Amino acid sequence: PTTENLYFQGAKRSNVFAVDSQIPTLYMPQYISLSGVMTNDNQAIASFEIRDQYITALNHLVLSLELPEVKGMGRFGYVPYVGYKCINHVSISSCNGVIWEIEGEELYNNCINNTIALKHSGYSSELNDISIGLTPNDTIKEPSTVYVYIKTPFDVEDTFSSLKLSDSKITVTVTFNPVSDIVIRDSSFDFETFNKEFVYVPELSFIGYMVKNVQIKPSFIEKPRRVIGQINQPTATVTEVHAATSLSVYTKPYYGNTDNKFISYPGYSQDEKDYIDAYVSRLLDDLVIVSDGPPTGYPESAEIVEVPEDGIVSIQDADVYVKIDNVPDNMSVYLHTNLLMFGTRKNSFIYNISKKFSAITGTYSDATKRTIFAHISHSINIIDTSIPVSLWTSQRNVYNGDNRSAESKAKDLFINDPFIKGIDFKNKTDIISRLEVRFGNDVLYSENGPISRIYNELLTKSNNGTRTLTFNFTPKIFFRPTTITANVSRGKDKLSVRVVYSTMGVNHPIYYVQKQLVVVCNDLYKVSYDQGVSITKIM
Amino acid sequence: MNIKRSNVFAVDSQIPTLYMPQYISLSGVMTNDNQAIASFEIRDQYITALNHLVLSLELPEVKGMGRFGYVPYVGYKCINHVSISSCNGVIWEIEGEELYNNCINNTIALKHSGYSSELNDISIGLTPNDTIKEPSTVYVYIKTPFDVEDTFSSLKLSDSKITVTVTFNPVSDIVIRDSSFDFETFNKEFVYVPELSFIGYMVKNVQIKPSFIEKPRRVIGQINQPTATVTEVHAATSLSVYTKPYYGNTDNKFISYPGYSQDEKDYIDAYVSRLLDDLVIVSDGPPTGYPESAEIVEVPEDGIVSIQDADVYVKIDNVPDNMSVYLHTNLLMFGTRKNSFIYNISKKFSAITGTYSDATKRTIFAHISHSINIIDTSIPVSLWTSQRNVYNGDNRSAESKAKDLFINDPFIKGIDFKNKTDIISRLEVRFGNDVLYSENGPISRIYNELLTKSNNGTRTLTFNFTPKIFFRPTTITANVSRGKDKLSVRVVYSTMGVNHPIYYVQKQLVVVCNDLYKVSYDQGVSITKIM
Amino acid sequence: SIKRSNVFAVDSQIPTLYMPQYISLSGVMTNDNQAIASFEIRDQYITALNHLVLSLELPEVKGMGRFGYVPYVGYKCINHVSISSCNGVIWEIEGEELYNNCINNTIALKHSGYSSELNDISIGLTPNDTIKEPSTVYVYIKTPFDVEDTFSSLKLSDSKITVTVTFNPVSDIVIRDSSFDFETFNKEFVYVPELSFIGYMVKNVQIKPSFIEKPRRVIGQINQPTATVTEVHAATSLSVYTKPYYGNTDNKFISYPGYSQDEKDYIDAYVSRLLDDLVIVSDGPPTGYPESAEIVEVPEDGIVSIQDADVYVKIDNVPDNMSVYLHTNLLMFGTRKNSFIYNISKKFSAITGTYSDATKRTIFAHISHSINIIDTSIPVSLWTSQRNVYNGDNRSAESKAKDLFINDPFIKGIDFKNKTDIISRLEVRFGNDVLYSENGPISRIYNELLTKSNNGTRTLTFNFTPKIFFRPTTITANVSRGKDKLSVRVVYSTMGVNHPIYYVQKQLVVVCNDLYKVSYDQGVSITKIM
Ligand SMILES: CO[C@H]1/C=C/O[C@@]2(C)Oc3c(C)c(O)c4c(O)c(cc(O)c4c3[C@H]2O)NC(=O)/C(C)=C\C=C\[C@H](C)[C@H](O)[C@@H](C)[C@@H](O)[C@@H](C)[C@H](OC(C)=O)[C@@H]1C
Repeated sequence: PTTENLYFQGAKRSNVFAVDSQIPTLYMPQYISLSGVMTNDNQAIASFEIRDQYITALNHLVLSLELPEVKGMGRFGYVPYVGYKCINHVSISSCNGVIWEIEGEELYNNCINNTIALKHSGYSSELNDISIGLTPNDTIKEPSTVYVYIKTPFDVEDTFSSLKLSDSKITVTVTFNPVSDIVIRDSSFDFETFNKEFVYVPELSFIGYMVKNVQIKPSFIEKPRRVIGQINQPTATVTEVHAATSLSVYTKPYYGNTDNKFISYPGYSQDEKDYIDAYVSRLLDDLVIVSDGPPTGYPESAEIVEVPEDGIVSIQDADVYVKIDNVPDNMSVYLHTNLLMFGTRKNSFIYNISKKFSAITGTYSDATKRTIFAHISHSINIIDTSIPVSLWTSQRNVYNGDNRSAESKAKDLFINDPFIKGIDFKNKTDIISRLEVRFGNDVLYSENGPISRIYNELLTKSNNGTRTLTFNFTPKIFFRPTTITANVSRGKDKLSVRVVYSTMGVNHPIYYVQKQLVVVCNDLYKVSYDQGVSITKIM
Repeated sequence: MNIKRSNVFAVDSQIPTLYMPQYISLSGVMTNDNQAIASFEIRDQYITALNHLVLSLELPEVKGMGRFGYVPYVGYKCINHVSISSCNGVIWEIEGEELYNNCINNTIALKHSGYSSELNDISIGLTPNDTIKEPSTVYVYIKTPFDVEDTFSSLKLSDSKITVTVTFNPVSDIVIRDSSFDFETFNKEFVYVPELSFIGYMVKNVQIKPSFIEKPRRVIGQINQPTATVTEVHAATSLSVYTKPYYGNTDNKFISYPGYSQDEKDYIDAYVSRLLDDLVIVSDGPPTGYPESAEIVEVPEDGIVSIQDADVYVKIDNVPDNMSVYLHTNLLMFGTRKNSFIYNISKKFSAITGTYSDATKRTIFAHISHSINIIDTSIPVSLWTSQRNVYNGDNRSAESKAKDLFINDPFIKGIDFKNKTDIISRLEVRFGNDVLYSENGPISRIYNELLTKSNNGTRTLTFNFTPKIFFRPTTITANVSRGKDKLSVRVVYSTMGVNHPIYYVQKQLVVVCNDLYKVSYDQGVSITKIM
Repeated sequence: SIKRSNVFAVDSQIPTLYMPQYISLSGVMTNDNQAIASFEIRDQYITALNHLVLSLELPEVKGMGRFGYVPYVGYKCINHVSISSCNGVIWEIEGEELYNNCINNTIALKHSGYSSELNDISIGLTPNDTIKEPSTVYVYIKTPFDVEDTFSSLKLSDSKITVTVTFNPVSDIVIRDSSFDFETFNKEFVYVPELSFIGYMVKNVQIKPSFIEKPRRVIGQINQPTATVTEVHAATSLSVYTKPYYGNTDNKFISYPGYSQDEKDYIDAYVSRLLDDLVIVSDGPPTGYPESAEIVEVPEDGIVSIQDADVYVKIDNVPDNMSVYLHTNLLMFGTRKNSFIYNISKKFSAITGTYSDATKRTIFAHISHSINIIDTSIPVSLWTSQRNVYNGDNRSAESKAKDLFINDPFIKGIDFKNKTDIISRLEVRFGNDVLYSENGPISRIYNELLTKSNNGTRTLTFNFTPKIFFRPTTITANVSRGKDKLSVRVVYSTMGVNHPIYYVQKQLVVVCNDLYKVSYDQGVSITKIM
């Protein structure tokens, strides 16, 4: 009935129950906020000068942005993580030059695993859903403040890693992307006026440290260097590589051959399913039509077929089951059999979006004169939602391409997000089949599968990683970083990247998305404090 | 395959202090303002050190009629105060809200405390013998400074009796219920059944050293007063400032509650759903059962009903020929003066679509286009029918009013259930007469959230960026001669107009200060304030 | 005046000179005819290694029938992993323990195969139709060498390291209906593995002795509430959990949610599978159901009474020539004719919907029910078992044909989510002495908090000392006093004989982590030439 209740029935040394509480350097932290100086030398540049006899060291840079009230007519929304997308380049410099600098996309890539930093930058239904303005005085977006955590190497080990000011003046320079990049809008929205009236209103905050009798020592800093290859060039080279801690490789789409218009956008909801659902919903109004006689308002190239008694409409080998309840006696159910279609020859394989549907059910509403769709069985993927509208009507297409109504075409959105990777909005599709990295003429690393991305994701505990070669497994700040080292005499002083892209059919519109290869190299530098703060490249 | 150096591929495996851990569970002693207090005495010649306190709570079976559910994270909400003391006095103590604030970034601890559809959805009892809630056990992780560096930070018992005292909040605070639920009986029959668990360490030849502890001190400002002061500040590691609503001027009743689903959208959807039954009515002639002050207008053929400048589009399918569609144009209305601004909830709707069901004699709503916000869902029912209001205010059916819920959660912040609305426009902190810190925007909250990796932080000034346990914490230090020995906080509140019911939600300013103490083990365990 | 430690600067220590490399190797396949992959690691430049990742090429699946992979397919493929040298095994693990060790690692679980593409149950309509496209999954083989990166890495002291992976039969990793030609799939399926690791080329490595925790598993007898781990001398931890045993069944279940794995998803998938047979809109009494079925016409008030249980059924747009019917005994179980009856139809209180004239189907709107996770976890075999006095399964032949074979090897408890805690009391003895006892799972709570996991097990941790840098703290044996074994005794929760889940057989699982010393033997040896 009862049981024995006894404790620990299984029982030069280092003390694990006590430690000597070390007295630290005497200091005082302070959250300091500064207004900048705006310049259009006509790209927007904000400059922040930090010069104080009491600020001995600093870290944890946060940039505030006052987003204005948006008024007028049309559809408008901000890209997710708007604050990060605003950033083109961040530079930290002293009297001796640049101490540390980064491209906007690399800063974003460095913070992509930090949920809190991403939320602060602007990720909400209020900002990211596509809002509509009905009158010229209607408020589309209310004023808002976003916060961008400018992650720097000075944050790694808090005070130990902090940037020390050796009686030197520090300047933080932020270069901004055009407002076109951070905004999703329809043609109805007056962007011309918005672009003229929009001003970047920034404020820089940092944690400053007032230190008594600071004992400065030399340190090491990893400075990222980005190299972008030519359009559709599967190579890129990083020259003068002497001491690198890591190398990252990824693809970016190039939409210069398009008007940057897309059929749909999910808004705040960013899952793969949300992108697909938003796209399906945009097509359904033109796909299944309840009309009195053949539907009007569609191009002559459109092939709208009346749905038979059994509900099955055949588009070649593809069968589409369409069944709508409460259809008026004077009306019939019609299926648009070629809503979007692409073909390079008149008798080639045809990519038809209408063939990607297998079952469509719903109920017609007499009160609203609309079909309310219940269940949709389809094979629409993330690539479909990522096809620019221009690619459906490119010269390579022998067909009209876009057989949608003028109403649907007017609802198309301009998406100019500067940090898109791969060939889709989610970077789901891996389009690199093979990766080869050369240090000089010698093959340093090669792979036929994304094992370097698997390791990057595993080691960094992230789900949005890249093909990365890490040379440094040594703890940061407390140790001098381990690096791949050059041999100038043998010609091993450069990193050459070569990729082999995955293949596709010529009759798929996404085949024509132009790609650029991006190579990121982290070079090791020495931080010295002789005559103010200065950095020296390790060679 | 394709200079003095520190070894990074090998280490000398140090032999640690000889010890044995044990998970120890203890029943307490219950005491009763008649507030429930549980006392747990820890003393054993073999328990040398302890940490990782976990309090278990046996939630009973809930039977009877009416609507009932538990607040999310029920276990944390149960806690009013936790005290850890020896023969020499309090070693460490915390207010229930501060413990919860300290664990808010720990998903596992929050889940263990009681966060499930079984506990947090509002269940209904149909008969006096019907089970509303099944019995359940919740676990509250009592985070203490002794957990930071595991064995290194652990509380050492120097042959002294350690007492863990847990003060409980009244059961009213942890429960969400309607008027039909017999709370009077539940409150009389409810007993807190706690059990304290901890990781005990039997240590052979322990070498105790002096240490430091940060003890939180809380100051609550006078109701609606935008100032609070913390006296005798000599060595503080941090200072936190936040606002709480005070519902003493109300019956603590709210129209809706989302249950287990806790997103901002879930709160809004639950509210919209509760209003829709009285908002759009399919009736044979003018609808009955509504107050005289109700302005229920028949929807015209174009579907548009105008409430001043606001147009509401109403379209219901399958409406019987003998019936018509009606719109309640003043479901909830507020104004301090007649022929002036009106806060009308019916005006917060732009489009309502649905289909009438002949089988259930109800409208099944399809799509709703509205501007209902989190503040609307956070308005107590009492503020709609208050004396300040020139209107009747609550023009809902008796059926809807009967579905209202009592919400007494003790850890609500700001003026809404999600703490979404920032009501602090300016914060000023003074150390003596000198301005230590001032801000407009909540940059101190942004830093708190970044540095503590939490999405629900507070306006916090951190003075200590030194690693804990291994170093003596960095503090803001007093100057008694210069009068710099107190922290004075002044806030400037942003306001929603006087014709907004939420203006009448009273505010409490909360100031939390972490004072540094020395921990010595000379004749028992004792703490000394650093001065 | 006071001596202060510098918190604004540090002396950047120069580390051991090394170079890392991601190395991938193909194995050697062997064939109880269980698949075994062997990977030999021997190099003059590879000094140390860690972070083992196994790749698996999943083939294209063609044909007819319903087919899907279990969530985290890659981990479920693994029966056993062994890392050995010329001196024997260095470290080894059972597949379930590897999975249990990685269950708190979201990234590793995602890489192993967790997607709608893999885990939703796909349907093949023609013998040439593609059910699943080819895919590659990655299994992170977590080892003690990963804890402190380079410091913890496996040092291969001029020896040949062999990584041996034993695979589970493909039946375990696949969910399929009767229509799916499993016989052919099983014959044609081949495990195609590749091992990757992070290798380190180290200049002048200074190897030191270390410690390793090796997991050991003991599975108790079917339905026995006891298990014993013998020869326990230095253990760092002990875990206790339960596994169901489905040997007495055909491993068939009514429903499966696919990729969506929440408790609600399992319940919703089950409710959806039953609704077509539960509420029927028919012209006269419904046909195609067994004679034992009691399908009652729904009255004007909408209330149908099944003993004390009232079911409210209201369907809109029902044709005038048709009526609404309720299957009052869809699934029923009882051991004695006049005793308790477990009836799934009684677990419903309200069903609303609208009949579709276009598709000749009822589209259900709102369902008020008390269906739980246990209901979704009942094998179909128990409803039609010999113990049952009733027919049991009164569903249509259409519904019965949609049943799925689920053979996942890592199921714990008595339900798919391991939600039901069937252990009322736990007692652990070290020899004759009670080492630990608990009623509620406070040891699971501590495991979940300390390891930051939401799917922990009742675990007793003896080591709170930092790993690698310190020799682990252990529970130590006393052979003379008989304290050299860990005996686990549980008190199982009591369930009703008229409840089908009562007949799900249970096995008690006990995991022990034994401490081992890792040494590097160097010496001169002579051999006579022969
Ligand atoms: C489990 O790891 C332990 C290994 C012990 O083994 C030993 C034998 O090997 C190391 C290794 C490989 C290191 O590089 C250490 C290092 O960086 C130190 C301090 C140590 O003690 C280190 C130790 C040894 O003691 N640095 C410093 O002197 C400076 C300039 C700053 C320190 C700041 C704070 C105090 C820490 O950051 C602290 C929050 C915590 O991280 C450590 C104290 C940690 O202890 C614990 C319990 O976590 C160590 C690293």
